[PDB]
Amino acid sequence: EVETFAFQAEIAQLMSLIINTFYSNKEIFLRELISNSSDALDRIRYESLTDPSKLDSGKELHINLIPNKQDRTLTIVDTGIGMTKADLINNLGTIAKSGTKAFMEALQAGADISMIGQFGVGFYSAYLVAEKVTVITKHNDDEQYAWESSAGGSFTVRTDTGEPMGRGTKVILHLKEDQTEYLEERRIKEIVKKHSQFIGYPITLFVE
Ligand SMILES: Nc1ncnc2c1nc(Sc1cc3c(cc1I)OCO3)n2C[C@@H]1CCCN(Cc2cccc(S(=O)(=O)F)c2)C1
Ligand SMILES: [K+]
Ligand code: NA
Repeated sequence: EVETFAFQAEIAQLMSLIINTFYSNKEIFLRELISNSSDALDRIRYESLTDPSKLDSGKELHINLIPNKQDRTLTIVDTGIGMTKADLINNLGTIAKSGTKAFMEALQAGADISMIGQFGVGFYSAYLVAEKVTVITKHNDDEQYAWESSAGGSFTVRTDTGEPMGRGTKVILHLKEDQTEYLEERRIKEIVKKHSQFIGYPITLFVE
């Protein structure tokens, strides 16, 4: 059973801006998603200090980058804290409205799209390179869900029947036809070295 939701108008506007603005420095999407993974790994690690059973769903704290040229997908996998259904349907859009407003204001004031992460909404930079984004996520307090959006003002949420993850988040980028450079080992290595060299978790770039 698939549920379809409308984005808040401000988030739909942000997604249209990211899709429509001419901006060549698209590679920053990967820094933003890796940063989000690192933050989610920090969260589960710190929570585990007070409740060690929170790692019963998996002790390993890592980030995997998985290109697939057959499917034309780049997947950013982490074993961080994950997201609840309530996050996916309500909490994320509610909290992000203020960051989105501040970001779009900053852009009019001359700021650059690369500053998007300072406003808490760097996830949406995925749409610089992806025509569709699928997020598979598992939080200790909830079931495994699949969120998906091709923009256009709506997203879907369903329970995920795929391979159980234990805990964490997979961001699956269905790349635009002209953005397949982000499936190349040499290109991903270059971007991780440039923007993500000090992330405090192992980043494994899978190869094909
Ligand atoms: N790998 C990851 N693992 C776990 N959780 C993650 C995450 N990746 C993201 S980002 C993501 C993923 C989405 C999505 C929207 C967004 I955004 O829809 C579909 O998938 N999250 C959510 C973040 C976590 C940090 C808090 N944050 C909300 C917030 C709190 C306080 C202030 C502000 S704010 O005032 O600064 F706007 C924002 C949402
Ligand atoms: K992939
Ligand atoms: Na900060």
